[PDB]
Amino acid sequence: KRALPNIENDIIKLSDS
Amino acid sequence: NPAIPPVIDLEKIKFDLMTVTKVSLPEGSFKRVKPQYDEIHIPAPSKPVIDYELKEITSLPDWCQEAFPSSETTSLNPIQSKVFHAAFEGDSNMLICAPTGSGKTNIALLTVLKALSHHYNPKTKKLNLSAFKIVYIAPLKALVQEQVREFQRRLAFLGIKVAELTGDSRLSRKQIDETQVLVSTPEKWDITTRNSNNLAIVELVRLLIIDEIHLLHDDRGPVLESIVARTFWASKYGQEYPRIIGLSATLPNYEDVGRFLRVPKEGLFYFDSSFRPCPLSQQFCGIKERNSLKKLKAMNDACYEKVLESINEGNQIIVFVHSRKETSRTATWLKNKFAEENITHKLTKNDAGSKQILKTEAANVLDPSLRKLIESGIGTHHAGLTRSDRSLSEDLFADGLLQVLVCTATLAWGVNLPAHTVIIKGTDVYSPEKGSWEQLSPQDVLQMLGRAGRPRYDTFGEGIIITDQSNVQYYLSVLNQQLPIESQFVSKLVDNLNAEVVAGNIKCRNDAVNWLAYTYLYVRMLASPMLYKVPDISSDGQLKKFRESLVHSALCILKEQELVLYDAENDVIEATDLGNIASSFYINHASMDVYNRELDEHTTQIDLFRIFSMSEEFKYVSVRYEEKRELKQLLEKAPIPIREDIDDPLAKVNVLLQSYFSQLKFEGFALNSDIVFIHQNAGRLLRAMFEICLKRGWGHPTRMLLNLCKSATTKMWPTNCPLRQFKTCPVEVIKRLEASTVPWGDYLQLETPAEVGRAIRSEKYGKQVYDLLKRFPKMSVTCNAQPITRSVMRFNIEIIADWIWDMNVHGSLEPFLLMLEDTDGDSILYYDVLFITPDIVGHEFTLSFTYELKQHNQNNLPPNFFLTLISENWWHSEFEIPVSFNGFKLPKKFPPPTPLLENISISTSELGNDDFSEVFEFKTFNKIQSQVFESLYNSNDSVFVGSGKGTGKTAMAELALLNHWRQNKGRAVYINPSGEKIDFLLSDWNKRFSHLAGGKIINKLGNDPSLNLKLLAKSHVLLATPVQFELLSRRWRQRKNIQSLELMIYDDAHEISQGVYGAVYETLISRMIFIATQLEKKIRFVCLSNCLANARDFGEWAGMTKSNIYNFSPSERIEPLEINIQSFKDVEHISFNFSMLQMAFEASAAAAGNRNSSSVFLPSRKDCMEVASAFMKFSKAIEWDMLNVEEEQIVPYIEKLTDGHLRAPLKHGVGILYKGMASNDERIVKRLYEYGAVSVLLISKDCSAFACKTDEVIILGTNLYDGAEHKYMPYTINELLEMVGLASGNDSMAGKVLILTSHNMKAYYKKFLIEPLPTESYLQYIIHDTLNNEIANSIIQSKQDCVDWFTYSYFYRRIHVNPSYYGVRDTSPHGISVFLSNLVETCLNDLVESSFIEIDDTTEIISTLSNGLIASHYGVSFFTIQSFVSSLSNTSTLKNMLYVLSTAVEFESVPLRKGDRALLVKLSKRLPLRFPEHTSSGSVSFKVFLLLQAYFSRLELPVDFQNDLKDILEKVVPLINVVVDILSANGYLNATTAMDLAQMLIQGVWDVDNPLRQI
Amino acid sequence: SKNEWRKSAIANTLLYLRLKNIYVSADDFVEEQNVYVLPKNLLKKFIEISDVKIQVAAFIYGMSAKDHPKVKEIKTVVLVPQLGHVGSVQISNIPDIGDLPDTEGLELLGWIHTQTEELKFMAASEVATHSKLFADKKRDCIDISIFSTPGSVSLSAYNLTDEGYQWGEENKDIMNVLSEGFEPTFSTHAQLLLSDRITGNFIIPSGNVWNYTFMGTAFNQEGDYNFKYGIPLEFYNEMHRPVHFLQFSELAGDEELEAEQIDVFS
Repeated sequence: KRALPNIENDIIKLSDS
Repeated sequence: NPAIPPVIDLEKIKFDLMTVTKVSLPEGSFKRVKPQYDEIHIPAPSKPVIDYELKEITSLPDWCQEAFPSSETTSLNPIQSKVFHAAFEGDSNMLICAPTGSGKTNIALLTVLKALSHHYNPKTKKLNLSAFKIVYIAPLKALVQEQVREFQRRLAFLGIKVAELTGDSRLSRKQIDETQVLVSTPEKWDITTRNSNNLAIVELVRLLIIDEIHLLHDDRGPVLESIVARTFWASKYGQEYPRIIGLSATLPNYEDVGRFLRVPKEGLFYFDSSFRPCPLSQQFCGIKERNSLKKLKAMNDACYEKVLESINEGNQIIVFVHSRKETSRTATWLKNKFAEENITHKLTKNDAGSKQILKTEAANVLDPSLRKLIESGIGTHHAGLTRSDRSLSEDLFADGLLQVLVCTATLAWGVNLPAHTVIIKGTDVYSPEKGSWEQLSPQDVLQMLGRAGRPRYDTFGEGIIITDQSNVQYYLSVLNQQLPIESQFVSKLVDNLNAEVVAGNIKCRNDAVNWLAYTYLYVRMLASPMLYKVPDISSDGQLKKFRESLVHSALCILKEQELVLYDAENDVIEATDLGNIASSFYINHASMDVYNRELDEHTTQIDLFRIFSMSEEFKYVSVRYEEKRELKQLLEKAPIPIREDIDDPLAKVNVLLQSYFSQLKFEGFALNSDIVFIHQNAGRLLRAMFEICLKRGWGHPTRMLLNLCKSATTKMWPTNCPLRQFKTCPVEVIKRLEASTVPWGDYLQLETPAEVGRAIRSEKYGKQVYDLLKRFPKMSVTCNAQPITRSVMRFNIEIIADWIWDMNVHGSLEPFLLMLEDTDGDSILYYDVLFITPDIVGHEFTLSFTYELKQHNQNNLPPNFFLTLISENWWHSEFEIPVSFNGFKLPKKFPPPTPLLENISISTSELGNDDFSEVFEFKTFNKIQSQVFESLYNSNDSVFVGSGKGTGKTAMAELALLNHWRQNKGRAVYINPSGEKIDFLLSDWNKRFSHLAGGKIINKLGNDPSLNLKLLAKSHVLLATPVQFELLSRRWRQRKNIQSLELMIYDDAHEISQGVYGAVYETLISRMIFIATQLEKKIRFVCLSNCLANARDFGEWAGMTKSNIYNFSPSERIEPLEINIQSFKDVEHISFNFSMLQMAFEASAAAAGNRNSSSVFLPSRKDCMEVASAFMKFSKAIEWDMLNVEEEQIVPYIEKLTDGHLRAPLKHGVGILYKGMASNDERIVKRLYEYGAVSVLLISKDCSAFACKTDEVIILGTNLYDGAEHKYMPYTINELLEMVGLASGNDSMAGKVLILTSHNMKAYYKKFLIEPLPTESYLQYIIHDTLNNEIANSIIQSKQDCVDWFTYSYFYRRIHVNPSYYGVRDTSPHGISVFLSNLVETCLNDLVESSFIEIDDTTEIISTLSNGLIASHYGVSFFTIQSFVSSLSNTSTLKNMLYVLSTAVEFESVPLRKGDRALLVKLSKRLPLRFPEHTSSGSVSFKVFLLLQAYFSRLELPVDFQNDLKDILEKVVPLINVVVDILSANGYLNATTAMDLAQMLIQGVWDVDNPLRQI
Repeated sequence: SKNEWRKSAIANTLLYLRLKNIYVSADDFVEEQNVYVLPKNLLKKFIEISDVKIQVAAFIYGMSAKDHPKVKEIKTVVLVPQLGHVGSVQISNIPDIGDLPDTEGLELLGWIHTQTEELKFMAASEVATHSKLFADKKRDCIDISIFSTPGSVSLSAYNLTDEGYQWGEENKDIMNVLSEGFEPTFSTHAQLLLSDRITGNFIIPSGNVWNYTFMGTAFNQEGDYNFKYGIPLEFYNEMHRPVHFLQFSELAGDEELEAEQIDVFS
């Protein structure tokens, strides 16, 4: 069963156009 | 780096017998063989020669004389005088090996006293407390509690405290600071340091004394190895290491333990058996009898004969035994054995003189066997006896009545009762961990034989060991100093490795190799490579490639079991949430592997008891033949079914845990030892299982496991009555309630005490029961759903805790588990741990959060979710309530934003003037500006713009002004919520504009509304806030300068949603549209919002065409931007933690390392100071100090700086900015950052509008404390967008952002940074103010006009598209129009009741009254004047007026920080007036009341409080005038007292009978 | 002298596996006659909380959809106090739930229950318990019987004719003899649809206890009980059988323990 990582990190980008 | 180490088997490397070495006995040893048992005698060593002088107590320093009592000690110990010149004079490390005696308290005191003297100051009275603290480790609680009581009495004169660490649920954080010197076990201290949140207080520890370091050989040895390894593997946080003091037994590998503890050649001591205070002669009765009957006979005959010899010599005896029950048999067997030959002539020596003391004492004991024995002879001492009988038996032994005294293991540690001879009768002992009768361990034997030989009276001492012939060689090597202290770290390698990975110290294989260097295993592997299965010492050398292999093998086990993530090729390690549970709650890696697989969503209660039993802690547990007969009854007659048969080991652990909850007594010592082992481990193992199910979201296992956690602590089932938990409760009431089948909820709501007594049968025992029912915790929950988007759903909750807080039964912290569960109850949607405290109980408190619905629920909603609130401690204190979605209308998915035409560019030349071209600086407009330009500049249409920060939104307002001036339109107005931004624009517009046809003369407005009306006529352009202009525009019928306006520029029009000030902004926009529609005048409206979700309703409201609404996406920017959102578990109800603080510094250092400046955002000024001092550290450890120009340049700036606090931070290279402050300090700090002189810049949350701008930005913590509600409220979206907007992109690469936040807030921020948050109205809260205002100015004549008034607002638009948001049950157009009508009917009835208006029939007429006219004039809230009229009177004094003024609703915007209540109470006794009798101290009214007096008295207030005073003084002028008008309207001379108060506010002074002070 | 309930509670653990195989009859979809939509989440929980051997039953409420009037969507299952038997059950009266919120216009559709036997019709005790409840109140109610055998469940809705209400009125109690002209024809084959898009909820008694097998004489069939929205308890839950927990309470005080035996963690 897939255990999630501790200290969750969600990178977000604004590529535009 | 690509080279992967080999996957070696860790099970092979473990120790998993004596190899016939034959122990070298000392000289004078002899043997004597007998048919029953052999004997090996060794005489005691000789006393050593006096080669030195013992250091006197009086010769020590005068300040630490009382530490050693002169009557007791006289002089120092023989061994202590040798180590004094190393221990006391030297601050370096040391290890002292000696026999079990000495003065371990006194040796520790020398190291403690020198640690005190570093922070001691003879000029002061006592030493400095908060700078440091001490730690002391010791094997068991018995030895820990002894060292706490000793250190208290020893250090009594200093006033220093001492307390045992007990590992509470974050409860004893107040005492740990007050103590100063902690004492604990290895396991407690390991768990304390393992949790990385506690690393703030680890730097204060600068002395770690470790008692009995020879425990390294035992199964618990790796705990000590991890503690010492964790100490030296933590230097990057703080530079200063702590001192380590070792205390050992005289065994081999003592040099290796010194190198492990970093002990130099100076303080590496080893005193052999000769230096013991009372020399110990050994003896070993090796039993030959192999038969079981003859073995037990041989132990008795061997014990009897040695007891007989010691009495012939004339010596007292102690006889250790394996259990409580053997203690009684050994005493009575000796009594029967003596009865043949000697009888009671040898024992109880004398009659008449001696026996009279024995006779009177014999009656005192309560037990039957204890009374029978003590009269004749031979004592007894164990845990089974009461505390008095132990104290009775100990004292009479010291007097010397009883010669023999049979004892248990408890007598060795803590009791301290010396004797000449001692006998260990049988070395067999039951180990429930390994599930079999092991032999007695080395540390246990040495502690038992420590009791031998009285130092004062006896010249020498004797110690005997009765055991099997095979075990004689084992116990020879213990006493004769030939039992190697080896390392057992391979067994606990995987557990201790995972712990450091969770803490954040091991991110790769190289980190773990360096960590392993500081273990005791590493030293012993180098010393004995043959022993520890090392492949080749010559090839590896320093065991680098072996540790590479050991770490990799351990990490591969953690990878498969999913405690850590591990990419071996690239070589990177990361802890899982499952691993975090293993670390914190101290679980074995094998047990977590069982929990992860077995715990399904369908895990029933029967499965949970099985899964508990499958743990690795109960691996070696098994059933025996003698146990099966008793377990047969327990297994079949258990409450919860057990699937496993009696022969299965899992059935034994299962039934015994159930037995512990039922409180089943039984005789079997094997099982009664096993049940003790199970319930101790049960506390943390079930808690681990609970935390796994809570993370995964399995509601039914989670709720069941919470009861199993209660059962572990409380020793009871749910079906048992909750009154069992109360300590002082009648037994007759509890007994009877369990019999009668009555539901427990019925007993809570009994209001009167008479109903309780009759309901619970016993009336005499009642009344006390009525009190205890009110002490029991219960809560009134009410929840309301609120849809923002289709997917997102807000859940507003109000909670009223209803119980009287007794400090005895509760403590000071009652935790509750909040859970939002789905319709079934199986899935957990949202959860949070509430923490209730004495102050909040009784009062209501709000609570809100958001959850995103799934695709199943979005299309067709469920009927309801469930909101549960279960108490963690108390039984049957859960409160499920349904959160209804009955008739809920979800708002539809937002339409696509206005797509920018990529190939539409505009230049500055397209303006129709040469002077207009010079002002803009830049020569070409950006893509977003170029889109709006044509409709914005050339056309005079009302236009909307929705664009993110840093896209020339200020210049868009300026374009509207340029078109306005060339046409010569006339008067114009600019609006902006931020008062800071208005001050910037005024100075900028006066310079850059204000010379274009005429002069322009631009003005700012201010606090005084009379002067603002003059500034309206005086100016062409105005800048103002929503509050300033909305109040000025109220009487627009009379004021012709308001209606004559052509241009309105509403900047930050998104802020209409932001609370009451947003509703005022909405009212302003609605008013000018009402004026434009009614007076038929074309007034232009240029709204300049940020990116909204949908601007159709906004533009239609504002009076704009479909064409002129440019609502762009947040995706479209002039420069690229990349955001990073880091979550952390258990960080909801605090500002920020150490993991966030470190990751902020590392990100700031990484930004500075790439030649880019970086800013950091924090909650307040106090956070910036502490983070600044932390940033002066950290950067000390890493080679990166100051940077950016030399120290000669910064010194002249710092010397002429205003604030004293900013000298040290700005020197080391970290600028600070906070609200208020000197304009000198702002100018210096900003310009140093802009030039590139200072690297890092800490900024307060208050100064987000101060557009400093930078390459990278860091949001360290997204929480701020609110003193009114007493909650850490989260950052809003508009607050983050302000900080995110400052991140300007570089030419080489894009600008970065780092949001350090909690788990729950990531889902909100990630959603609403990409998608705009739907802009809703806040008009309904101020509906009393708006209607009353428009009634006062003769706009609203009848109540039909109130309905017509709504159609001009934004509230009327947004309530139709999203009715469920505003609490509309009937979502159909009829129900909405009914809700609008009932909103008026309810509001008008509130106004007419409080004498604001009056309604007369014979359509109606609604004339205004005195209170309504006062409210509309000064711009004060309906609720404020309502309170003022009720509170004020004909004889309300100056004191009453100041209190009534402070209770106003306008002061809710004044923030109450953490610890302001402590300052205000200290400030109040300086000030003259008193706060009213029955009113709360922790309140906003309290802060305003005192701060106004400090303003009159002119006290030097701090930087935070003087800024709060400025915010208070802004609202104070209209409110004092309201008090004057309320009094004079009724008609009192009393009004002139309020006029005297009005004078005091404008000049800032009391009426002191002295006109000269106001000058 | 038997402790035979223990095996059923163990067998109840695997009732989630029976929800893999779900069967519906669906003979001929008649447009003029009514059709009843049962949420899958109600069927999930109701089978999970029920017993493997002993019969478990409950009322059902709901209302018509906006599209069609005769499409009766089942909104709520209502568990009530009951004494379960093998192929039979003593159910309480039609519960008053007008005081609870969000209950405006809840049409009493009928009742839902488990069953040991598989049939094409309503059994003797099934028709009697239907007529005992729904004779005076509403004749056009339904009966969703669930045949739950190992590794599967089979649903079948039935509607009792006026001939059945006479026979149920005549033959009351456990058994007025073995039969008096019992017939398969008494129950008409009603339509039933299992949807997993629409969701439903549970209403339960205020005390939470609905299973009175171990409660005994506390079961009052004529009584008026209080109710609330909540997650229902399983058949052999802690609260339904408090007799086994109160076998040996003992009244034991605290114990000191040895110095080595004391907990290091504290």
